[PDB]
Amino acid sequence: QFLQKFCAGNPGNQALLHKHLHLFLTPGLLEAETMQHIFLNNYQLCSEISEPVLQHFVHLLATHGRHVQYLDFLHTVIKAEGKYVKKCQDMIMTELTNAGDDVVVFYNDKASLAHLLDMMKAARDGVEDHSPLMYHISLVDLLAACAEGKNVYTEIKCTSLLPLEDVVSVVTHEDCITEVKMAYVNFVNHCYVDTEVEMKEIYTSNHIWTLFENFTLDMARVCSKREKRVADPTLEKYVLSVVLDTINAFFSSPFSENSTSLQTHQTIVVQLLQSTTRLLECPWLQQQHKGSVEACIRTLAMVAKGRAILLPMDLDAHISSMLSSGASDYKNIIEKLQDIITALEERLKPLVQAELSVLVDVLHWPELLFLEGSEAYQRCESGGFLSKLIQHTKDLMESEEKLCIKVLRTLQQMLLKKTKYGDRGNQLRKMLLQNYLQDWSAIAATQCRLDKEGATKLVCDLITSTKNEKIFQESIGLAIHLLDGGNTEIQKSFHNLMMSDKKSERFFKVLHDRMKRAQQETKSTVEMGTSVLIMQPILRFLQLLCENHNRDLQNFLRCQNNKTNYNLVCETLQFLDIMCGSTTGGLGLLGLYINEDNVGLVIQTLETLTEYCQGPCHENQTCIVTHESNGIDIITALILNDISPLCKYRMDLVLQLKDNASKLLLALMESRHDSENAERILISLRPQELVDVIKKAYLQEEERENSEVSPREVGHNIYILALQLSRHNKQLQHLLKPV
Amino acid sequence: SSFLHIGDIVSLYAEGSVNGFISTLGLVDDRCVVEPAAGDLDNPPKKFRDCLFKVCPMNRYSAQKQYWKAKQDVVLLQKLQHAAQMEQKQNDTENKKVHGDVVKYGSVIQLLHMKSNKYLTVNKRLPALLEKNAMRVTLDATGNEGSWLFIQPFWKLRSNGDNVVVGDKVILNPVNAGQPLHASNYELSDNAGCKEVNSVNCNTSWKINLFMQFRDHLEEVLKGGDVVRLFHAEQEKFLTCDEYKGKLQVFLRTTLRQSATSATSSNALWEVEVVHHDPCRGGAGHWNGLYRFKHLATGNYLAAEENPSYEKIKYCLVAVPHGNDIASLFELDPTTLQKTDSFVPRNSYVRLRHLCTNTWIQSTNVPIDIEEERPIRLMLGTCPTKEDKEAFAIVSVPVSEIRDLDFANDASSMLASAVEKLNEGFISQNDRRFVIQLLEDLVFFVSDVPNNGQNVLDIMVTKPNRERQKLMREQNILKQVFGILKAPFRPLVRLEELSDQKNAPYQHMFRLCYRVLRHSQEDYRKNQEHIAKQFGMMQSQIGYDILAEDTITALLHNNRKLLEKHITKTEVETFVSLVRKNREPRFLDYLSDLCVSNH
Amino acid sequence: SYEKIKYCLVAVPHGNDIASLFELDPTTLQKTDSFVPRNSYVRLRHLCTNTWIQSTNVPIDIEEERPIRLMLGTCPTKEDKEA
Ligand SMILES: O=P(O)(O)O[C@@H]1[C@H](O)[C@H](O)[C@@H](OP(=O)(O)O)[C@H](OP(=O)(O)O)[C@H]1O
Repeated sequence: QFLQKFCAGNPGNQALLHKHLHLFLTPGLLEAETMQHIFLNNYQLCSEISEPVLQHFVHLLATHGRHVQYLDFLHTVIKAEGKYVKKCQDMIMTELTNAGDDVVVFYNDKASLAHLLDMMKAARDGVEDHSPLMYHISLVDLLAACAEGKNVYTEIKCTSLLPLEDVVSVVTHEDCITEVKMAYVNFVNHCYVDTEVEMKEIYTSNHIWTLFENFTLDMARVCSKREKRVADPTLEKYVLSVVLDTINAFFSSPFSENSTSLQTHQTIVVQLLQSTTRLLECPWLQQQHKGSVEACIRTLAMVAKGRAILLPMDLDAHISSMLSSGASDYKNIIEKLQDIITALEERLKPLVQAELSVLVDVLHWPELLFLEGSEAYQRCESGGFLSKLIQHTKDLMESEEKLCIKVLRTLQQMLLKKTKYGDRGNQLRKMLLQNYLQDWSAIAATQCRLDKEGATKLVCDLITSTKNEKIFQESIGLAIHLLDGGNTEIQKSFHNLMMSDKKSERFFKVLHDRMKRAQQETKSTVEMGTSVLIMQPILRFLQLLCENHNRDLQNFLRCQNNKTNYNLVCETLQFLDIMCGSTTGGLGLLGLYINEDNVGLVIQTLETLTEYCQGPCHENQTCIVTHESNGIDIITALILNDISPLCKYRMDLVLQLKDNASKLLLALMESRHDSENAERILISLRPQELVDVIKKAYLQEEERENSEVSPREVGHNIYILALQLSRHNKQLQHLLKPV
Repeated sequence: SSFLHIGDIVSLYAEGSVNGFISTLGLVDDRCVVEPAAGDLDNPPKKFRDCLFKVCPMNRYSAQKQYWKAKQDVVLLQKLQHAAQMEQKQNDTENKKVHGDVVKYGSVIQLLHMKSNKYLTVNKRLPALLEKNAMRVTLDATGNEGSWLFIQPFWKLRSNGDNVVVGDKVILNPVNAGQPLHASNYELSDNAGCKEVNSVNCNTSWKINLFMQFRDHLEEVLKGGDVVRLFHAEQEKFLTCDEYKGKLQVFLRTTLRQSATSATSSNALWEVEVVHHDPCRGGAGHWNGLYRFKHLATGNYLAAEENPSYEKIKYCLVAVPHGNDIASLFELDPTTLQKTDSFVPRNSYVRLRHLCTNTWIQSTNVPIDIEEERPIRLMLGTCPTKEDKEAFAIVSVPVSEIRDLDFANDASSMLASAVEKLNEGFISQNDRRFVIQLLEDLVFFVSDVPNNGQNVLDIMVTKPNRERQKLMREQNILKQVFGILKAPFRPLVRLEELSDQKNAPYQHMFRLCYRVLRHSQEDYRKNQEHIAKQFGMMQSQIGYDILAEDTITALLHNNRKLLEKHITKTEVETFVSLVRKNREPRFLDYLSDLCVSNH
Repeated sequence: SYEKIKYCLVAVPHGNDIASLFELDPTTLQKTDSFVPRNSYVRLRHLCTNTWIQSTNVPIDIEEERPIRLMLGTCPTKEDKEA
């Protein structure tokens, strides 16, 4: 009990207790209660929860017995800080389905229904704190929460477990408790009215109307109890919260337009409308509940107007009038300390940068600290401290993730240009350096020295074998810094390692797996998911590898000599196609897929593709041109179809996109004399449109005022593309001839 | 042994809870059922044409799907249409290019039904009709993205990347659904003994049985299962089998038409079966091979039997219900000099010889139905000698005709069952609902208009389909429709009490029947005469709201002979009497139309 | 005891007798009858009896905790799932 109170409302204690989580991973009701409290109102822990915790809880429920503490823990896990966790819902549903019928029990048979009624009347006064009745209620709520997420299979399974007829039969019985009624209504709302299944049985069926008249009866009893001072809080919450939501969901859906066609349904709709009209009259309702009631009334009223329903004059006038009306000193010390803390932090912030920058400078030349002529000085002069740092970084990967990350970040700062921290920072840096120690060319020398140490091997080793995203990202960043400026020595070192090392297959596989996940996330977008952000560094690293016209590296990116080859070249093309929408994007709807956020990534993909082709390498050009994804059409559509939605507020991005696309197309056939490349592009392109866009670019001088890339320059590049194409198409040659 | 190839025609045999081939219900039904009692590997089902699936490569549907959603502004729709057509063309060329490639484990394939030309697909959103837990599996014409099916090993011997071998047990995992196909144990209420196929986690294994290879699928050679008709060049008559006196008899039908080749008949359609050691295997036919001929309309097998009276015909051709006996084996003898014993060319003259008896089939000028006016049935015999003046041309058949025959045969069988059930005395609500569904389907079939929700009773035909009308008459379905009219009024249902809402469902069924009769006859004399032969029953039922009067007026409006012969003073008395009882202007219009025929 | 296993695999001290002769049946389609490739799946059949070896789930050492020995038998029919 002390532990539960300690980690009550403060995530800091919850994380602190989670540090020793393995203590509580044992059978026991008290342990389960503590586990529930720890993961209560904590999105970070709920999202970070791993498979073993959920699997262990499911196992205990299946084997230990039928208990609610497990269900309680699962329910808090799914919902945290008002936002559902999709991964937790899917995992829980899968485990429940795989566990069997022991964990999931539903009373649907005639004997089971009689058994439900027998317990239901027994617990008429109230629900016991430990009984199978509330176990079923918790299970129903748990399934409803799982079905809330967007997963078609989960909703189908939930619908199968509890059919519509069963809900109607259980609820309609006079001997029914409010707790089960609210749970079943919530389950129906989360599964039937709101569902991705195309069956939509609820919207077209007579079963729901039974619930509607039961809801009308429940509201009638509630208001009568209010008049008689026999108000029951449970019933009030029932009608106010879930009944209103269920009514709103059905009658506000677009599939309910044809649902109400018969007279019986019309009368029932009238009964509901008048019932809520009576409810709003009473003053006991609160503002929070009034809004929900008003929303239901408004939804019902508009449905009435659309269907031209006939209502009694007395209540019809009242409803219309209501609708019109709605439309028309310890504190001093504590605060003082806070200001001092903020002031000190701001004042001392610049010096921290200088102090950290001393670390990299020390790592640059550790020799100075040791006395001249000693063994340590000789070892430090030729590698030594740095050499051991690279070698032992690989060993410590599993031992300490944070230490490796810090080492990589320090190494990246080593390979980065120095910056002026400030007057105070400069003075501190100078003082520290004197106490301790007594340019593109410089960057190139530093990169070569680190490569000699084994940085390239370390980066390859980190990338191929790593289960931590941060370490992989840091390794990619270090590689980009090492290759920055198109250094040939680093590029050759990567080539030698890839050929000699037998683990290059894993490197290509992980990149391939990472690439596909980005495409799937990009496809699912129809803000940015984690996969796409990590997409850009991989492309940048590949581009730097192919920098300075490296033919062999470009060939290895396309295909290698190993057993199973992954062609990284077309993955960028496929990703671009899906990002822009693929075929539909290039059919005139290009502007509906490119937003301000993703322009930069698209530019990087196009630039990377251009560097692949600008060998001049024929294999890459044919591979991209002849690829089955039809990425040429979208690439051409970029030049032809201007991105109007983006041009309204940002034209420079559009021009840069146009410029990069033109460069890529030029590289696609820059050094090709065969017409196959020209034929495919011409098929995707339209000669009449090409001359038109060229004319518009010539006349697009209006926006040249605030254009980093002149529209004239891209227009000329397109013309050169057209001229190169005229050699194989007679029609394009004819139009391109000026009068 | 051989490796599975793209384009091969194979049959999938589910091994697990239910052991049987996968087939599809006839008519328009898109459900797939596994029938354990139909047959096994040793004894394939009699109707093996439903169990054949062709393997096709992946076909992208992103452009097609975007079109369909947008349909379900004008310039945008046209642009989407152009892309979908381009996508369809890109798919078509890809299949041709990929044709002949080996199928490897872990690859995606599409299964296409030969009889229905529909892809087998899985819809994740919609659950199965019977088992709510599982997903829905159905046949789709165009095929959505669910058509893709990963072919995965079921044995630990095979591994990913290994070529698929014929006879290997494999698991078909849909790309999107992610749950392997499963032959459910839930018996279908509509058809007894038929199970259901749905996508759900299971241990079911599908065995790949080869029926025909891609190389042998050439359209220029005779192949097992082809629907062809045998034409007698000498007598210029088509081989046919029909019921004459309660027994089915084979003969040559005499045709009064100027062009004999144009006398196509639904009962003259035969199916060629190539007999091999493996019953499941089919393949192309060779000159030296053995063949079997099956009647599609009935399913009997052509054979020979002792002549009761012996004449020059020692053995007379007859149809036997079962073809497993050696008496149904036949050999093809070329008329011209062919190159060795290679594939039999399509549309080539051949002579049929009886292996068991070693005799050559001959045509005789002795009618079977001598005791009738203008006999049209000619007996076919066999003699030990060879007659070089006689052969049987193998005339091909269009795909439309075979599809129509299957529809007509299935509709006739159910209607016969419905007639028997009505004749018994009691019919359940479900059975009559199915009958009504079948009747409206037949009404659409005869009319041929697309089904878009328009009322079946109120429908017009700009150009009647002669082929379907002839099939309607020949398959005895019109006789079944007449039986449905006769048995109830004999009582299960009374005409005078039809107005009651209790009998409302029957009224609709009778209305549908007359619509079939009305749509069956249009600008065709033979159908009009056949229907008018039962004028007594229709005349007796006039007056009740069953649309009987409309059918009578339409039938007699364009036929002077029937109008003069049938309409005597009695019918005029009935019409005027009904006018007096109803005082309805409609009856006046019917009389006015009756007065003047053909303007 | 005969069960579906008519004949049981056992070890004989001397191999000169024909009872120890075995053929190898390839699982996949090999090129004619050339050399058996190394690391290939094969099925063992008894020449003297003309039967195919099958695996059974009946433990030999039933009278002990957690039996680990599984009997191997032969049947006239061929099981393509075993190699
Ligand atoms: O042009 P009409 O007056 O209709 O006459 C047609 C034809 O001349 C024959 O009477 C008959 O063919 P057969 O005698 O050869 O059968 C055919 O019926 P069919 O459709 O049953 O062949 C008729 O439709």
